[PDB]
Amino acid sequence: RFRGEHALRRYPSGEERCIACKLCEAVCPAQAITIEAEPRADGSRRTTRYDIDMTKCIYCGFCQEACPVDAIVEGPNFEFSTETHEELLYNKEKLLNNGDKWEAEIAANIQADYLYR
Amino acid sequence: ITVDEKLDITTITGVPEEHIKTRKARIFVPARNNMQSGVNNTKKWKMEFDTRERWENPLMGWASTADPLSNLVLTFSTKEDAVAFAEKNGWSYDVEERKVPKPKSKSYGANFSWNKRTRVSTK
Amino acid sequence: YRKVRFVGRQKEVNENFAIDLIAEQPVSQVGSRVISCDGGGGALGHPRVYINLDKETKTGTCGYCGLQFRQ
Amino acid sequence: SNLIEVFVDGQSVMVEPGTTVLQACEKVGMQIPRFCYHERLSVAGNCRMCLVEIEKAPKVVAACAMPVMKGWNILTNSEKTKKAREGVMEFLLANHPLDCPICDQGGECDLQDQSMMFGSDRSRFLEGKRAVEDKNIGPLVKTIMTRCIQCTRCIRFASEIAGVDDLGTTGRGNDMQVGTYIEKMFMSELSGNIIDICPVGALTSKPYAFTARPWETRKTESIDVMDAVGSNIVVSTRTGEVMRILPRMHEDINEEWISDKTRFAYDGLKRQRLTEPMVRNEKGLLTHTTWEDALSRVAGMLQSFQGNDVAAIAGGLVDAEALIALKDLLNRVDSDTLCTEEVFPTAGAGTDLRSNYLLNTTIAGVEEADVVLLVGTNPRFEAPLFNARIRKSWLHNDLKVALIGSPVDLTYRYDHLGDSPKILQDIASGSHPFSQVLQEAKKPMVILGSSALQRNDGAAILAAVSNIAQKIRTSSGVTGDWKVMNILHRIASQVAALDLGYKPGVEAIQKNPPKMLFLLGADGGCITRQDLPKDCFIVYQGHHGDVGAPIADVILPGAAYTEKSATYVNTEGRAQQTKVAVTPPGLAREDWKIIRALSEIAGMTLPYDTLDQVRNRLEEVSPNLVRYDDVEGANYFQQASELSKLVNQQLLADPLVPPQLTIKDFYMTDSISRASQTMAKCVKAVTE
Amino acid sequence: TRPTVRPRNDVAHKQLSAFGEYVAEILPKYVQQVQVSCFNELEICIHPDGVIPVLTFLRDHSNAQFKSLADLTAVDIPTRQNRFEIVYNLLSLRFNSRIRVKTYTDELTPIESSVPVYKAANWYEREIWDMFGVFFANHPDLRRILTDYGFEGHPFRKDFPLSGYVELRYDDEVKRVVAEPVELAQEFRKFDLNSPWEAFPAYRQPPE
Amino acid sequence: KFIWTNHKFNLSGTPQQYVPYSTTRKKIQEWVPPSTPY
Amino acid sequence: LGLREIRIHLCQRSPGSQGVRDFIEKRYVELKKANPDLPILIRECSDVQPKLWARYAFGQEKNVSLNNFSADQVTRALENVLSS
Amino acid sequence: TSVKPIFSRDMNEAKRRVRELYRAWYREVPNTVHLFQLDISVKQGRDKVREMFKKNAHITDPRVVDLLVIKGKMELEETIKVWKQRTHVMRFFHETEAPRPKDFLSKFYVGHDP
Ligand code: SF4
Ligand code: SF4
Ligand code: SF4
Ligand code: SF4
Ligand code: FES
Ligand SMILES: [Zn+2]
Repeated sequence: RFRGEHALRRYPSGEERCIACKLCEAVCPAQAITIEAEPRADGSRRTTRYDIDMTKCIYCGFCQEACPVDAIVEGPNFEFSTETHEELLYNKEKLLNNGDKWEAEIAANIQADYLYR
Repeated sequence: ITVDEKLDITTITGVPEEHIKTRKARIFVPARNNMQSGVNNTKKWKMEFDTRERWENPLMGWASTADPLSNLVLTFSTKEDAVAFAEKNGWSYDVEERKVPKPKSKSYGANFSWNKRTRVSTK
Repeated sequence: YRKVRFVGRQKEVNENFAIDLIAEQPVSQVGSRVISCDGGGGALGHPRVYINLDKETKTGTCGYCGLQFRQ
Repeated sequence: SNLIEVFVDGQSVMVEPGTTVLQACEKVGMQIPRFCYHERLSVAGNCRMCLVEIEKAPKVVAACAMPVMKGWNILTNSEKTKKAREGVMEFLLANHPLDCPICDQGGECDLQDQSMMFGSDRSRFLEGKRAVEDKNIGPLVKTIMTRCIQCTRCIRFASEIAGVDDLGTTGRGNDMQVGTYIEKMFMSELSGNIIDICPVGALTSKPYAFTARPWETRKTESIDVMDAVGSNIVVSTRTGEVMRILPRMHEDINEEWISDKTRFAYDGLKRQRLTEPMVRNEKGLLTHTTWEDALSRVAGMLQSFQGNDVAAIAGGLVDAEALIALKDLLNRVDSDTLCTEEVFPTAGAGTDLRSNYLLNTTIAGVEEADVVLLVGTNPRFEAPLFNARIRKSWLHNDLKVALIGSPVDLTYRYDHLGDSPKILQDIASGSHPFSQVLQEAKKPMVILGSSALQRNDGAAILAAVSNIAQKIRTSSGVTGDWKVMNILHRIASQVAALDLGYKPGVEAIQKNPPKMLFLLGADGGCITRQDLPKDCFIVYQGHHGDVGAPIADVILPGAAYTEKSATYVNTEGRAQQTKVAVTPPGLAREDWKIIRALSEIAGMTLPYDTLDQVRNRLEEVSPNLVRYDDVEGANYFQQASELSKLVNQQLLADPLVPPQLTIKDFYMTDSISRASQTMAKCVKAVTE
Repeated sequence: TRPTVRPRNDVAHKQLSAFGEYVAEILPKYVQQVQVSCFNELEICIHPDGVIPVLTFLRDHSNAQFKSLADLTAVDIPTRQNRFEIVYNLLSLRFNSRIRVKTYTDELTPIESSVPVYKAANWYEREIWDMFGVFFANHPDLRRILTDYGFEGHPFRKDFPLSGYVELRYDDEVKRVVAEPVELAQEFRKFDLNSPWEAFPAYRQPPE
Repeated sequence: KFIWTNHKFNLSGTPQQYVPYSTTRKKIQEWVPPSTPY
Repeated sequence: LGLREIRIHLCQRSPGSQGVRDFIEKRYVELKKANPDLPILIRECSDVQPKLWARYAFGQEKNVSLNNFSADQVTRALENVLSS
Repeated sequence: TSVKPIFSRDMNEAKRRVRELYRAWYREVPNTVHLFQLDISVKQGRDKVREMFKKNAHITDPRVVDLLVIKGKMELEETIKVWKQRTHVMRFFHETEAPRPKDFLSKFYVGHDP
């Protein structure tokens, strides 16, 4: 149940599991998340911009548990230590890359631990 | 004792910097976000300040700003103690009014007539 | 004007897109009236919603599910 | 006298013999949970969600629709009420989809702001949930009728005020839907106003649809200017951008309703916009410039010209504060020759005390009238909320309405009396029936519209109807005073402009050829360069670039209507100050402060700098521009009506035709209508 | 009512009712309202002239010792016609009981300080001066605690907006560490969470 | 599927350091003047 | 020029202004029968000191303050400016 | 006005109290100019003090003047001793901050109505 780097999962064959329902941004205590949706052309709604500061992130676990569609997950890798403040601001298309560098790591964790919560 | 009665208008200064004469406050009654129908949002006179520029922070798009007041709502109980706070700190203002609706005359059973015009269908 | 921040930084961007990766799904058929999709397996994925599949020309991917669903 | 002393919760209160339990319990400050009951509609009993346990009784009644007899004990909080509200509102939350991630009323919906406060705690169904299918109505209203608590509130709207009887109740039992059985589109004015009425997330907005949840917006009240009566809105900014706007429920105008054009036209604010000052370049070229080039450029020509060779026109949507800095700059140089875009004929009066130029019966007096006659106008597509007030006052008591000219579609049973200007001349005498019902009227009302008065025979029809307004008032007249003759408009900033002391109608510039003009009119093409003399310059000052900004010498930017604290005046002389929402983008500026920096770089420097000093300059000229929202009693036009008999112009031979189409003229009119592409996307769906 | 609902007792609800009955009976010069809290606590409203004596009555006695000052605090309240609210709190170590002393005040009207009665309220009174501006009279050492040397706002009151005016930075223009006007890189979004329908019927205000 | 090849790294300037940017359309879309002919 | 126009202010009540309320009855239709060039303005409510503005000579103000005249003093105090 | 004062009574003990502490600050300008090792001219430090006391002369009331005394009385603790490390004193002299226009036409080029 460890807390660490962020991620955005996606379904079997890809759908970008997020649906921009605006809850992971309303219970960040530190107001890190910054979502701006738009009706995407197919008709299903998605994000356009998604921004998580890694400095205002106080590492609750309040994004991890507010999500209905089970997308944004505090992933279990403390690998960090970049050299510029211009870098630790995350976009959308970092998190997916950072969330598809592993899902064999994350989906082994959540299947063990969803039975309690 | 030494109660030293007199009368002089209480005006305070020194605590803010220059925003005394630049900003006119605004006292209003909030009125019912109309997508719903609950009326607890009324019943408190508030005040709120002016809005100024919001540019773009040219690295992301965060609507960064100066104008350090920008987020202040106070909740006053009445008009009589509304204006009694804009003077004691000493800035200008402008006062709205409370609006309460028509009383009014509605009566189910008047929807069925013999010669009148109010007669509804499709129900 | 803006493009100078990635001079010699390789501009790391996404490679696969799910803007339209819906369409490679063999859109499911049932021959019924209303179907459940708690898609992605039980106790995970989006909550269960019942879609009407009677018209032109598909359910509508549940609003959540994304995957093209039909009869 | 005439009340019943009724005890709510063991506490006395005095109500009229014939109110409801709902209103009486709303007098001592309690809200029973409401679904099937809105104030401005009729009353039905088809959800059963107000259940008061009346004391000393076995049964439980609905507080929506029943009278209040001799003094009951209305016992709200008991142990039988709270077993009913909790039991009714487990029923409807069963057959219902599991949204609120994606349904767009996720902030306000009343299956959600009841069901924490009142109502149950958990669910027992545990499988089922029937699922009907959606359809389309128009490109305004996204319609998901899965959600549908079936409260029959949208259906009683259509049979009421917006008199298109189009929706219905189709089915029996659990199997029923709401929408239109055939595939007919439902579109009129006030058509998008149902998406406030709909108490759950079935009817929701199409252009706004998926942008932002409503706990983040910053509500700042404001007034909308696209129309005669003005409005009462509240804008909703997210990050410095307008997202959507609402009504604000002023009790005399916009009772709770807003116009459809005024709701879906915020897109024209931010699509096709000019941001910077631009230099001449000598060809058909026109290129941008830094702010300190084009200031003394035009201010050089002010010191050269003098007398009536410079003028200005202004007739659009600019306020009554950037129309003082124009008047004190062109008349300290003593060259007035300036008029509005709108044509209004003056015969004996018109700038002085105006005598009928404001709507003398207010909107709150419309519900008191008995015989309304109106001529020369199509009131449906100009000031629609005034039309809806007729629609209400035609119902709920008796009313008799006749119209002259051009058989059009009004939703209530009028009668087309005649179609010529000569009907006016004969009705000054006694003929062509109704003929004396105006004489037999107790509270008359004779409206001239501003569609017919723009014509070439305007000085005749002004004096003709004022004669029959004199004819009625000199008989008795009403009881009583009851001011009779009145007028409406279709341009917002005209009564604000004209009662500063301008002239009406572009005639003074239409005779002579002055050299330089300033255009704040402007997009209506009542002056082109062809009607002007040769390529001597005109300097343009606005915010949109539709027609007139390509044909210009130097253009200057301005802030539109959501960017500046302003003043506007509807058709009763109210004064409704709009407020700041967004600061204007780029190098655009406020309108009246570019005039002082035009003045101060030139010779004359005006004796006012801040906005409070501007409004004292207003209070000098007109003292009723700081008396906000008050209608004073001042008619003074018995002198004016005889003095307006001075001009003896006769009628013409043409039917009094309005410009408006079936609908299609309603959408694309002013300036913000034109650039807004949702008006461009809902106009081709009409024609097909 | 059920499980997961707090069980009350009528023992302490009767004793703390009966005890502080005669704290208004034997000093009716100062005490002007006493009310019993539903969770077995006592509040006692005291005119600000009785700041020292009703403490001094309590401070030593045979029937009410109250020898520990737990918490001195202060609340500001606009729309009261007298702004602030000074709230004392004490502890009967012999008796295991609590009582709170709620004395209203204003800005310019001083309060006689409780330095000589309790020496615990030396630091609890230099602090409140910094955070609101209440001038406690004849204080033996009044100074500047918990704030910087440049604040002039008394920031815990409702007129000081959340971020300050004096956002700080460094420059090499000489060597110094210098102030600036405040300059945020994000708006600090203000959400709206106050939902209608008046869910609490017991605490309901009078209708008017 | 949608898994990477072998691994990656968090390299401070490799020269690649990801240098974050904005991901929106521009907002107001200012109007352009008419053409060089009159 | 001079001149251009004038501005008759009044109040609806507080009856010290009652000279103009007879002046409109006596000399407006007789007044404005003469001078069919000058657009003299009438506005709403000063509520105290019912002044009378004049505006001419490159936009310069001349404000007499009739507080309470007769109906005949207001008849003759207008041609102070109307002649000039 | 039923409220006891702080120190003064009415307009005379107050307006001799404010003249008292001015003689403290006039004496304790040329001490801090070497006690902190700050290199300016000594007449700058005296100009700021005679600037500062004329700012508040619009008062028509006692115990408001007495409130400003307490702030003015307090600063001589920190300033006459060494509690401000060279930086809290130099904030009165806005050396870094750019000049404001304060005239109408220069505001109009830069800034949306400050
Ligand atoms: S993860 Fe959940 S809360 Fe976050 S944006 Fe997606 S749907 Fe909304
Ligand atoms: S860990 Fe907590 S603070 Fe950080 S982004 Fe998630 S919810 Fe926000
Ligand atoms: S649209 Fe839905 S919520 Fe509105 S009245 Fe019809 S069924 Fe009821
Ligand atoms: S309409 Fe009601 S039930 Fe449906 S999603 Fe919205 S709040 Fe939930
Ligand atoms: S609750 Fe609406 S019908 Fe009685
Ligand atoms: Zn699904």
